[PDB]
Amino acid sequence: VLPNPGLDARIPSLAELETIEQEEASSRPKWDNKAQYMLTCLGFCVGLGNVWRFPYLCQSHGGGAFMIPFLILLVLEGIPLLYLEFAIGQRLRRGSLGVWSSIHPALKGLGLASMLTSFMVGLYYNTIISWIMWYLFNSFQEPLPWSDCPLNENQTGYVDECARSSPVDYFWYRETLNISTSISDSGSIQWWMLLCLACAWSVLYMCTIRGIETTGKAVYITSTLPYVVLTIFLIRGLTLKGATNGIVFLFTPNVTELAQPDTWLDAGAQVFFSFSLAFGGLISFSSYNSVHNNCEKDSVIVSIINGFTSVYVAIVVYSVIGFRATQRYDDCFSTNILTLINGFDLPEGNVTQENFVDMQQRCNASDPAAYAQLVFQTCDINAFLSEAVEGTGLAFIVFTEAITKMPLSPLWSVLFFIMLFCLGLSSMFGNMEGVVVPLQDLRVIPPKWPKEVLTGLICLGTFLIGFIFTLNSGQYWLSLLDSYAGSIPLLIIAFCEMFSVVYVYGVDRFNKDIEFMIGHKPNIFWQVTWRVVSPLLMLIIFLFFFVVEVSQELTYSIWDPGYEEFPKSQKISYPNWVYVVVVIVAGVPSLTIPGYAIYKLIRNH
Amino acid sequence: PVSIWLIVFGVVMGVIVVGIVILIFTGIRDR
Ligand SMILES: *[C@@H]1O[C@H](CO)[C@@H](O[C@@H]2O[C@H](CO)[C@@H](O)[C@H](O)[C@H]2NC(C)=O)[C@H](O)[C@H]1NC(C)=O
Ligand SMILES: *[C@@H]1O[C@H](CO)[C@@H](O)[C@H](O)[C@H]1NC(C)=O
Ligand SMILES: *[C@@H]1O[C@H](CO)[C@@H](O)[C@H](O)[C@H]1NC(C)=O
Ligand SMILES: *[C@@H]1O[C@H](CO)[C@@H](O)[C@H](O)[C@H]1NC(C)=O
Ligand SMILES: *[C@@H]1O[C@H](CO)[C@@H](O)[C@H](O)[C@H]1NC(C)=O
Repeated sequence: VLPNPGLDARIPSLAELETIEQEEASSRPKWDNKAQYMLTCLGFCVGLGNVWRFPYLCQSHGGGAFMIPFLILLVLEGIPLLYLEFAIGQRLRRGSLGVWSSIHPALKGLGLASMLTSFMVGLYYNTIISWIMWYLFNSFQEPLPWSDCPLNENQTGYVDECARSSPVDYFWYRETLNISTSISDSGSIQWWMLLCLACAWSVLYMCTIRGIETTGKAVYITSTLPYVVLTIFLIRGLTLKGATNGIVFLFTPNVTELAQPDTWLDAGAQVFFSFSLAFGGLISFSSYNSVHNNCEKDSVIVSIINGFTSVYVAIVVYSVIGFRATQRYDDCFSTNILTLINGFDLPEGNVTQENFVDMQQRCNASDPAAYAQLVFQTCDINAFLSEAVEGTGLAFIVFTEAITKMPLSPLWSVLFFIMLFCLGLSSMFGNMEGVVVPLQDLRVIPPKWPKEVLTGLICLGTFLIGFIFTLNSGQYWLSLLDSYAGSIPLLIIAFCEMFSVVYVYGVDRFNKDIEFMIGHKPNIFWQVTWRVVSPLLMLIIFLFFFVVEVSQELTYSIWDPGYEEFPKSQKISYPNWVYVVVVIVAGVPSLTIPGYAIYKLIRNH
Repeated sequence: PVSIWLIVFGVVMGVIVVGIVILIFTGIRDR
């Protein structure tokens, strides 16, 4: 609809497409099976955000109902977008930067914004896998290292911050991270973490070495395994003590939370991360298929499994939170029992849980001034089920504490950390496909130097930039970039893909070309959401961002062991030079989409 | 006496570099 000239003789033509696949068998890779393509697309949508990000948002935002919100927004943003992304790579036969430079070559910023976004997400997601395989190496020993406090020098008492905090909370901040008190104070490289980082990048270079003919078998294993383990964790989780008391708590509807501008944003920004939209990897994976492959049936099957898995991991996660909260309620209520037995001389099995409150008043009516020194607790469930931990603590200080109280402790910890590893790995494959393929269409290296050499300089180049998160303050740097980065770029890049296919390429040329592949020109549901609904629905997510950014009082959490009233929380209000980092990681992937479009329109004219 | 997390690192870091070697090998080979 927008008048761009010369669209033909820049893209392949429709009558020429039946001859192009009997010559792109050379000089272009190809899938072996159809299941090799669906398993590497499920692994790119499902990873590490269904574990510690979705089940918190499913409950904290009026769970049981948030399902509703998350659903609608899905079959509205997600479906339409994913479909249009699968059908644009199969037709134009290029990667991510080659598709948007084929249609109006003055655009070209959507390819450079997808490469900068895939570089920054895959930079810090390879440090989370670095932390995960550190907890995997510290398995294979029956007293796990996060099970008991160490002794200090004289072997008479514990270490001081292991006694005020928890031993698990001590293994993360002092024996894994060696964290500092601020983001300003940084130290050395912390060798162990560095070795682990090396291992992670090395394991990543072995799987994605020769492009797509290695990540095939890789995807197979790294895509099934995760599922089987997740299952095994369901029939163990639903048996322990306190599951079905953490499943009910997840699915309690609170309809007041639906009328909130902050609910529909993170429900909207999870859909763009429950899938892998606006990343540039799903277009490069779809471009290897046959020309008559059904891409309408693939986008429904991929989105049904992604909507079913996000509920399925939340059942497994909140079964373990329900077991940990029932255990902490019983090891609290047995100490309120133990106080009066040690003060009023009663038999052992005397004064259980059924008779606590009536035996409170039998003692104070027997003899006063002996109840006044008694310290009791006000501990109760829905206060042990209601901690707001999120993002890394749901696996390193919450899930791994409930594993130590199970029967076979060093076996449920090996099975738990190899699964997370697998998830991370599949997501990594995705992001790597995202940064290598646009770096070949730019031709930064000569057409010598085969596929082993370009991937080796990406895995070694992103390794040296990953030294930031190995410092003492390296966990404050990783909690900074994540959110911001992701969110902003994702939304913005996602809007201009829906715009430049419908109004620059033309939705009438699109329909014809699609029909040429499958038959049966798409329904009234596809024509409505492509044209009016999903571009409008992606603007109110972009409008709600600058509503919740201007009033949330941007802060961050520190540890600070030498601090009065220590183990509660802390928020100490980021320094003024950190806005340089926020502008850099969130702004310049957003600004290369207009920035190249202004440069190309003034170089010619 | 062995710092048990080192030796599990060792048998993992052993497999990856010999997994890489053979890789590049066959690569350049059929190349
Ligand atoms: C259901 O969701 C509402 C929405 O936030 C929760 O509400 C608030 O309660 C706090 C009390 O700490 C007030 O300061 C807020 O003003 C309330 N919000 C509104 C919009 O009224 C409520 O807690 C949730 N229900 C339950 C049982 O937790
Ligand atoms: C604790 O250890 C220190 C040396 O680290 C020693 O001087 C002190 O006497 C010890 N305390 C006790 C109670 O043994
Ligand atoms: C980090 O650990 C080293 C010993 O491994 C210690 O000397 C140093 O004080 C720790 N860093 C901080 C900030 O405490
Ligand atoms: C607790 O002590 C009272 C006092 O004699 C007794 O009647 C009751 O049976 C005891 N409870 C149990 C479980 O033994
Ligand atoms: C015993 O102590 C409780 C706790 O404050 C109090 O509520 C109760 O009234 C006391 N009993 C008497 C007889 O005052």
